[PDB]
Amino acid sequence: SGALDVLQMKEEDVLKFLAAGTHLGGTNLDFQMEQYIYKRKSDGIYIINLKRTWEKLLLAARAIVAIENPADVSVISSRNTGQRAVLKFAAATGATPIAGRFTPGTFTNQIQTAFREPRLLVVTDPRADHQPLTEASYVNLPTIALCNTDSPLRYVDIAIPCNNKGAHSVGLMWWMLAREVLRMRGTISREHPWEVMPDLYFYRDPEEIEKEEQAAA
Amino acid sequence: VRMNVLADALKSINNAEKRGKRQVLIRPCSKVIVRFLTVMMKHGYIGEFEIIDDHRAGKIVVNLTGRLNKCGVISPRFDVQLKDLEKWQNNLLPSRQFGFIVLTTSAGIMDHEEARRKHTGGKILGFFF
Amino acid sequence: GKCRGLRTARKLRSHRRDQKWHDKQYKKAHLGTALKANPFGGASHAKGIVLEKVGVEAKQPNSAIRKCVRV
Amino acid sequence: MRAKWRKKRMRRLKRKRRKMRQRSK
Amino acid sequence: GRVRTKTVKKAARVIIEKYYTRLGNDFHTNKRVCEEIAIIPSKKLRNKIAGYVTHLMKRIQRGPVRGISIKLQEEERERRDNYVPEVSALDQEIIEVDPDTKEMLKLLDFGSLSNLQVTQPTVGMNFKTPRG
Amino acid sequence: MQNDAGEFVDLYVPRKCSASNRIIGAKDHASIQMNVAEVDKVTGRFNGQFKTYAICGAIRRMGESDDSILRLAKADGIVSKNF
Amino acid sequence: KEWLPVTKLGRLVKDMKIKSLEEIYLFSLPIKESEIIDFFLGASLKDEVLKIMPVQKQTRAGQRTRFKAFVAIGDYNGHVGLGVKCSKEVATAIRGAIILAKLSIVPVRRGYWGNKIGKPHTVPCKVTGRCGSVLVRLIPAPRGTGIVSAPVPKKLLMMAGIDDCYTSARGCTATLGNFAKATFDAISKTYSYLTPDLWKETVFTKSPYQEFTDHLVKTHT
Amino acid sequence: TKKRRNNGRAKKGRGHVQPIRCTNCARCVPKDKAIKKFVIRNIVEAAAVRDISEASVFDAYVLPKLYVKLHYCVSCAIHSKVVRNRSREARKDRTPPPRFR
RNA sequence: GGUUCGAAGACGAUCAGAUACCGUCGUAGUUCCGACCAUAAACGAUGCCGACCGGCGAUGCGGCGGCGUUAUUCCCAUGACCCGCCGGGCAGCUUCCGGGAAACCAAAGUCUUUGGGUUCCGGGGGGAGUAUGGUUGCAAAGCUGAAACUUAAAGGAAUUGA
Ligand SMILES: [Zn+2]
Repeated sequence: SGALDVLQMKEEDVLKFLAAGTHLGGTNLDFQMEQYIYKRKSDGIYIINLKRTWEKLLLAARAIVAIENPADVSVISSRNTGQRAVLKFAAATGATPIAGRFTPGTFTNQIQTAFREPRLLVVTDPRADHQPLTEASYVNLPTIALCNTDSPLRYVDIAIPCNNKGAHSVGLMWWMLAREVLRMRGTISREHPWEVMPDLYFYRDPEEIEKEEQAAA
Repeated sequence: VRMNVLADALKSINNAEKRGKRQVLIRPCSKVIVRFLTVMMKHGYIGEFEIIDDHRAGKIVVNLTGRLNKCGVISPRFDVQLKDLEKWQNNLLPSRQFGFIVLTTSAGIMDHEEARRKHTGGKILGFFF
Repeated sequence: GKCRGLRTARKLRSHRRDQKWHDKQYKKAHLGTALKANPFGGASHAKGIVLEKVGVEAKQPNSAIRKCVRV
Repeated sequence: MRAKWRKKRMRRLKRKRRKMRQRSK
Repeated sequence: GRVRTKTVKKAARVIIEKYYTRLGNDFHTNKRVCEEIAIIPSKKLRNKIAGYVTHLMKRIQRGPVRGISIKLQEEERERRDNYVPEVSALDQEIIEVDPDTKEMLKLLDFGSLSNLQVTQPTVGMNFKTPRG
Repeated sequence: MQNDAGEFVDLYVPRKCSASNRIIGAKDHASIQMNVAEVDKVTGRFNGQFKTYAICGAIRRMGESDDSILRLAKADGIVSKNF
Repeated sequence: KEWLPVTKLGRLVKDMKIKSLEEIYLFSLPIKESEIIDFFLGASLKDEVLKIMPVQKQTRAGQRTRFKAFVAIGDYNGHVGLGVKCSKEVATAIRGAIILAKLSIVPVRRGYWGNKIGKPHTVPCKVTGRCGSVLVRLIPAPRGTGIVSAPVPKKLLMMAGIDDCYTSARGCTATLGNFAKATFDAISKTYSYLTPDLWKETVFTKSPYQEFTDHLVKTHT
Repeated sequence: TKKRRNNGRAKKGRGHVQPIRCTNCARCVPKDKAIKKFVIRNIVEAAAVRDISEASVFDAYVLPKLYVKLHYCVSCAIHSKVVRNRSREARKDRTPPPRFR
């Protein structure tokens, strides 16, 4: 988010991100989300400032790198939209994801065998994962939440304004976050882009999978 | 009715300190309030302030700092003697290590400790710690 | 009181003086009719003449019949 | 027995007292 | 009302999770395997447990089972949970530029270099859907 | 917290947040020392030193934590001033 | 009898890497282990049973007379605690009271009275903690005075170490369930107070999990 | 204690409303205190429309409807068994039951 | 002036026992004029004035600006929309602002860290708003207002057995 003069952007990915749908906001508005508004669009649409989302993403990635151990990173997901996205993000990072079914008793209570302690937590949606927002107050755990203009800001540590309705808008932000964490850690050189069609990383509907299988075979 | 404006100003900055505000805006430009701000500036409980002076009661912007618990008002203003000052500071101030009782004299506005050395009483203004 | 007045000494003094009459514990000890009905009238000890003895029942379950003396 | 009936019985009793005072005076 | 009981459900998942290798779709195969590995007192309870084991095997052959933790499905999940990609997305030379961020990045160390191009402002009318 | 000799008689010192200028209580379970890893300007990798922050429970239960961290980073010189 | 480290900080206690128990209070980490306090402070950690309160919840099968044990814990010059555990049998009630008393321990704040010499003895400033109808106004006292209060908070202040304090009760203080929480909150809100002496900022350091995060993940699972 | 947040009626800052007599009994009920009902219904029940469509002079005669605004008090509404006691969290909901069929 | 309704009262059963539930009647009242008194749950079971302390959708008034519209279609701006902003007035939803024993309140918060101005009123419960004192009234009734005697209780909130 500061003291770098390497990453720089020019023009072209407007035509990709308009088709992706990351600029799309919610219908209503929270009063704490008034500073993240860039512009408006017809019939109840906010335009989320993607290059301020870039700066919040850089601050969150600094938090991810400051959590030096990659094993104790909790990636919490709630809905069926963000399952394959956090699965491929756990493939890129090397951590333990939670794709739904939060169990009260694993972290709060000391009876069950699954008693872990990951420091960093990533919340997909506050209104959906309202229950993992509770243990951030009882236990000293930082929180990187993904929020909309309709979503409020309560018992959160840092928030990133993104669309959490479209599967393209979810998988796009995870697919962009996975490069930033790996380049700020540093394993692979800063040389090449990605060639393969991005249909692998987004969440796919089973009717779409059957339609693509019928079109292929 | 707004008879004691200084009481409402102390209540407003007290609620501002309870919420945790960084700055405060008040309406009058009373010289007693300005001298009380310059008294608190020498102790260093709040930051430096500024005024916007119209051709009326000019507005005051005070940049507050988190170095104050509560500054209550004394209404009505009673006289303070040298012999009774111990009984004032016993129930008015919480502790003996910290605590200030501002009061005006015929010479000028000063704290309670300098008036003990100068041996000259006066009417009480307020208390802050 | 509720009024934080400056020249309001005698008003709150009269209010406290009327509160002294409205108080029950102070008023009962300083009655003339109660002191007239009091057989002592400030006395500690008193003599008397025994004329008869009357038995008095007791109250609920813990019962007895105790003999008082009409003096 | 209600407070209204107690007030009514005391109203009748005070009316009887006023009648006795009117016969006495 | 042939409902498989909790004494069957606590046993059968542990039996499959331990001896997942020595199993089969046939009833007479794992009916004799349960006789070896487990001690079942009665034939009716043995047949109920073996039928529920064959039903769980049919559930495995259809798809993934939420309750049991199969080692093979755990390895299949671990492959797509630790498959590190070669080259991921971001650092191409040409990504988006926003005009209101162009003003705020000029102050600190994100200055206006030669590799920048401001875009046209996006069209928009009104940000409230009618309330009905 | 001195004595007649001059040594600090207290044995531990509590924390104080720099954003809201308020102290941090003892049993404040929402208090987080947020660390930020320092990044080189020409390499873009991990260096070894960190930058610390302070988060108290009052700012979190009020609902201004992501703004307070933003203002602290803006005052330290990471996040730009205008935003 | 042998303790097993459940939490991750328990492995640091078992390996003797954290040396100070006040470093837990500095990072404000939640203590969910009972044997760590008994390991460090074993002989000094004393128990005092204040009062057993029987309560009878009424069911269709008569009533279940369950007990509520109040157990104060701690050395006479140091840390104190307050554990509240209600159970139906006295052995489990006393055991749970001792466990919750070992979990919930608080430090008390000693202060000076005007003149600065020697060790602090009194309450530094006028603080209080109110809940229910109990309000104990903690007022400082000169040296060699005592605790002018009820004998149970006098015993709690003897356990605390503050030998000199004047109190001022208000309201119905007979309610012990609100009285124990009030005298717990009054000594808990002593350090949580802005003072003019505390103007210098507190220096920070690395988290103890971040310091040994490479060793704790490899020494066990 | 005070059971409801309001006083069981829609009187906000007026003081007096128009009294409306009840339908079942002769209780003098206020307007906002009354439980009001509006039920529409055809005059035929099961087969009268079929009998008229079989035997008539006119062809495709339209049927009228019933329009009676019913009023009930607290006792009469429960005696006609319309309203029902709900949970304390459901008492705060001023929403009607859903109109599906 | 008295149509309807309908205290007192009659009749019919009702009931071991009804000038109680219910119906048919039915006097005074029910409506106004010229007057008398001050009584209601005149309840919001909540003293008045001035200020600080979150957000949201909308209704009723006035003013203001503007894509697309209807009416006069035909210039012209207001009636009817929609999108906004402010003030006064009435509400609601959410809420670790704040407090209480809880119901819950942007006030019932700005109380122990107790003092913004500010009139009236209650001191365990009954007797009892009773005697007595005068005042106003044709009458009904309203005002201030005790005492002897008895009483370890009388109460508020919020849960079980049925
Ligand atoms: Zn009715």
